[PDB]
Amino acid sequence: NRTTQLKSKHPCSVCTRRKVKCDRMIPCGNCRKRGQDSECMKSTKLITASSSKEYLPDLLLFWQNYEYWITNIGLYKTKQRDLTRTPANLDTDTEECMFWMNYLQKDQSFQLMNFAMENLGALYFGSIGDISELYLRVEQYWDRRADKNHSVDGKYWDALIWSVFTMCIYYMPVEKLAEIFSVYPLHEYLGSNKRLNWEDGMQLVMCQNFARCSLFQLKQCDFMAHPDIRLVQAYLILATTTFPYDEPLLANSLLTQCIHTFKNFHVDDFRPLLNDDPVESIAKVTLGRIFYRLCGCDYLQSGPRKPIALHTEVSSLLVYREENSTEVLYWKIISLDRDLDQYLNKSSKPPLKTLDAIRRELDIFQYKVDSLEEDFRSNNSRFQKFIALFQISTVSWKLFKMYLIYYDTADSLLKVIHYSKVIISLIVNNFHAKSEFFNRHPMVMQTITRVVSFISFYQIFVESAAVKQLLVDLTELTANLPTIFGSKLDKLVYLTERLSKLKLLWDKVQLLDSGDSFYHPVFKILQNDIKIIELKNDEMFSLIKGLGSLVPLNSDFRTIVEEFQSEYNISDILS
Amino acid sequence: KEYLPDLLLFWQNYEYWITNIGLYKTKQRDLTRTPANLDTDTEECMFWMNYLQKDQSFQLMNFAMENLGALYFGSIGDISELYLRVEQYWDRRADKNHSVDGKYWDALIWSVFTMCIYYMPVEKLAEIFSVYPLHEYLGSNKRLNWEDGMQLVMCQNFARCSLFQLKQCDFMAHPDIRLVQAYLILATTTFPYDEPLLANSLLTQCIHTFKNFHVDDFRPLLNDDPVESIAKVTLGRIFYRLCGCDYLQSGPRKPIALHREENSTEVLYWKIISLDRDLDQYLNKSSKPPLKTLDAIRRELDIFQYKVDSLEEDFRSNNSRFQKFIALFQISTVSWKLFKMYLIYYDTADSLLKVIHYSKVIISLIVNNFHAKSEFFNRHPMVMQTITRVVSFISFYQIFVESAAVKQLLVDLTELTANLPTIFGSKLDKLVYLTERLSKLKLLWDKVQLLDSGDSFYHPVFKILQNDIKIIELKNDEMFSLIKGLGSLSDFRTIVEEFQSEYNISDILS
Amino acid sequence: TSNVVLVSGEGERFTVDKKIAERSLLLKNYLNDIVMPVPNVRSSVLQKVIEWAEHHRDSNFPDEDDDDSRKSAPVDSWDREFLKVDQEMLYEIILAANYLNIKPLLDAGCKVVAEMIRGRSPEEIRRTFDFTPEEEAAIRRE
Ligand SMILES: [Zn+2]
Ligand SMILES: [Zn+2]
Repeated sequence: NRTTQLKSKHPCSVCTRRKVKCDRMIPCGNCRKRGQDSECMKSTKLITASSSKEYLPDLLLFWQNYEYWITNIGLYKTKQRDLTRTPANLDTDTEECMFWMNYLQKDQSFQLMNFAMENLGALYFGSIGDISELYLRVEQYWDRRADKNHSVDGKYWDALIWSVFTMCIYYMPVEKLAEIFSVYPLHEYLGSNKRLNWEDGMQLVMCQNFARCSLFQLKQCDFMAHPDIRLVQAYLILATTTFPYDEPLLANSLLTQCIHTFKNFHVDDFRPLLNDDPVESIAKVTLGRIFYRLCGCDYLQSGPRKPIALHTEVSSLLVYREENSTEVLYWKIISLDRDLDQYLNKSSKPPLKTLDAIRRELDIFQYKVDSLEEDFRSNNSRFQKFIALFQISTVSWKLFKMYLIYYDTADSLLKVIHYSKVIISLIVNNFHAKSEFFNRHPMVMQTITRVVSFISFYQIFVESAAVKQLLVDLTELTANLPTIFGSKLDKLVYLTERLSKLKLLWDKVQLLDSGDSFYHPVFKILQNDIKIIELKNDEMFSLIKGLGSLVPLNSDFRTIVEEFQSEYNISDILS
Repeated sequence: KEYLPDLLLFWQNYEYWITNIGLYKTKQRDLTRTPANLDTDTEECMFWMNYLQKDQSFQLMNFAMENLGALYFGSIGDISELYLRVEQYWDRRADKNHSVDGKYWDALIWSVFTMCIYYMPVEKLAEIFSVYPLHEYLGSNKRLNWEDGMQLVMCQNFARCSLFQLKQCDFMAHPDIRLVQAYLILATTTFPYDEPLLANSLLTQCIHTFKNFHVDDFRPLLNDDPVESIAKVTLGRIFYRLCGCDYLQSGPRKPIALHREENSTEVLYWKIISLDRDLDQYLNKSSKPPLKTLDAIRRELDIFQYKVDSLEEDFRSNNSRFQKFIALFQISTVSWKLFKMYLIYYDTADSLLKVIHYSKVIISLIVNNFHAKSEFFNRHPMVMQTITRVVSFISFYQIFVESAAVKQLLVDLTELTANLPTIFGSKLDKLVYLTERLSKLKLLWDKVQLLDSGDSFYHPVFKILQNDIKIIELKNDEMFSLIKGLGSLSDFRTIVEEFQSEYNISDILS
Repeated sequence: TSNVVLVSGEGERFTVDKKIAERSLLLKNYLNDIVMPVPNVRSSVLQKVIEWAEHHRDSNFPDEDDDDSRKSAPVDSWDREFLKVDQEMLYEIILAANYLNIKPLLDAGCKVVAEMIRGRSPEEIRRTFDFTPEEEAAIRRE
């Protein structure tokens, strides 16, 4: 990890006399190799202050890549498979959804819809609008049980209301859920332990079974044979739970189907023109809402398992043709997020004017989000305020992280600490009563994972007491996130725990030297993890296994590295 | 007579909407009355899999290996290796638990069985199967023989069984290349004309599963394991074949675009279809391609003409004659469209003579197949598309310019049309209707004096031809489906309405 | 109006009105969710900042983003008498304000420093020389 400090304007006269490239980092990475130190230094400016951390900037640039291939891809969006052992779908989930549709009863579903109308409005309003009219459709479902012939349109409405049922089951606090439902036939059927309560993990089980039965009804629709808007609506309902993280390539396939179903309409502009039906104008405004929510939930599933970008012509450098209602300003945040995080796997540096424009838009959005009033009893407006302020917090954090890494501006690190405390405050303030489920949105999982990973990585190398107390705060916070993140939460724990052990390997072994670059086991393990996951996401092996009978057959420094990889493997972040 | 060039320019647009989009690529629907398959074809595919037996399937594979090579070589190459999989099929029949990969292999071999049932001539097809349990099950007329339509019925039911196995795989959850292989088997039959939007959905699944691999260049390298080189050459095959089947399904219901010995013939096919794209990128656009472009297309067309004339054959190697047939038919079709665009955009001297010449060439190529052991050569869909384009432009040019050679040519086309094989079924019938409609459209041009406004002209044939385009463009918008999905939301005119009341256009749509 | 609490880098607890403390945009974003810490700031510097903010609590400075277009506009006499200190205190003022995101004080302080720059003697600028020692002599030739 190349050494650096105090960039030293000219190339030095030693490297020019011998006609080689001149790494200008004082004195050189080359003159220090030979032992010619007094020649390169002693011309002018004999000002030395050996800070003994010249391995830091390339380490921080390595953090970009480590964030990109661990925290983003390899924990959420990666799934190895075995085609020779995954059982065939012979039942086609007929018995499964038969039982889990005999379970749900009528007044229970009405109470679910009551809770949905009360407390979840800022999710489904951007998609479908009014929910109480949808009560009628619920009526029609409960009107149409024992019949033997069903329309395509009717099963589409049934799939939409089951997706809304899934959103209800996901976001419900455990006390009301324990009021409404019963427990005992689920343990009569499934076969788990006969004391597993709703806080024990049955909530996630029932949520995933309801999402599966929604997809079962969409399969009864022959949904690839009839393009209609209800597939897009059922997906955008399901794309606020953790179903974008259970079966991520299934989510990518359904999202491609929804991209095709939207682009079928050949609608380019959304503003109603002067000479149309009012029904046509209402339809095109509803289409504009659904298109912006689709662009959001499309950006949040990027990567190497989903190549088709929707993302047509959208930017904010120096979209504007819209009304800033709620969804366009929800989009603009994520557009600025994209404009920051396009530089993870790149190798160039974004200039000053870009980040200054991002800072100015950040100020404008802070002003016109804090410039809204509401009703205190209006719970939905408070939750929308929570979402908007959490997103603007996350964007500010990533902004000053990129300032810190690429340029290290004035007091950047303490600004990172400041916004980290703000994010901690926004979750701890919601730890109180009646606003508990507000911590169940997936963006808090994203932002908490990014924060705890950068703080552990920066903990390992440079120490300060504020950073250490901040890490204690992050560990305390991660110890009490809600259980509906489930197993995903556990693996985040493991990652931070691994980094704690990687602090000890920085201590018990001295940093080596080679005059130019440094050598240490931690660097090799760090750059052994990215290589293992980039091996795990090259699909050539499944291609060769699928084409037919072509079957593929292929100092104590090294001992320390292999011992640590033997004890703390990276491949337990998969499943 | 100044009305000719703008009418010729109208022919481009009328060809683009009526012939290509309307007759093939348009299917209206009723989401309120369409029965949702709660059975999910379980009884149906259960019966059509309990029927088929073992040695019958081996005879199907024997006919496939001997007489079908120039289609499945572009996708899967050798097929005798696949015989082993067939064994595994009957080795894995009565089991109780299964896998994912074995089901993918079963889907591939069922698609190959669909192609075998499709291109089999009627004699051996009658030699293999019975007819009696088919009418024990379905219950139609006992006299319905295989040429009567049961061939098409069994073809479509085997296509349905193959898609049923792909839906048992949960194929959106395990993206493997055998989806692309099963689709490029099935996309050679007329299964992309029974269910066009289902085929578009499957094709978008194929484009997704292809770009899941992230392979740009296919050139092998010295520093690679040769297994990788085998895989990259196979993927180059499947990429160019899938881009060809992309270009066969353009239009408004598929908006996600893609752009030694026999591999040179694959490059030949792709360059043919790419020159076809370079020609037919001018239909719905209002642009006129200049003379330099047409001259370059003509010179390259001469080069490929020389190269296809530089090919070879053998009378016992029936696959070689079939390959020669396909290549020569493609080069003739692209030649005809080139000189048709000559005639329409610029009207060079003896453009019409070249149109008549290549028309006679196409007629000879189709008629010469009427001998023994050469029937099924006609059952490939490119001749259906080409016959539709040719007979429509011959009738349209017949109505407005009259000549004895052109009239004899139209008599030849109409005589040729009623002798295409039975397997196009009802689709065949609709093309006949279109020709018949144009025949009556001649008579109205006869008995009516052309009026004049001093600047533009007036005649009822103009209004009928423009109304058909506007009716089918009305049928090509999903806005009504969007509104139904969101919530619960002079004697000139008399003659025109009489003719439209008698000969409606809605018979050409499904 | 309840008052708010700032903490300097030296541990001092300052208390000030909300409507003057909302001149700093960091405090605005912080309280639109009370003690907020402000490190890297000497206590005299933070007291100078709070004095300058209480002096201009009803002023009007242009604009939000027409800034370097409308600037230059000359600075008032009270602020130039206010910033008439030694230079280390001045750089501490500027760095503390750039932490606190107060742009008009930043422009005033930068105009002061640029006034010190644009205006030096010729004898000042004949110093501190370019990583070529031998070519410097060719420059020092004339
Ligand atoms: Zn040098
Ligand atoms: Zn040097």
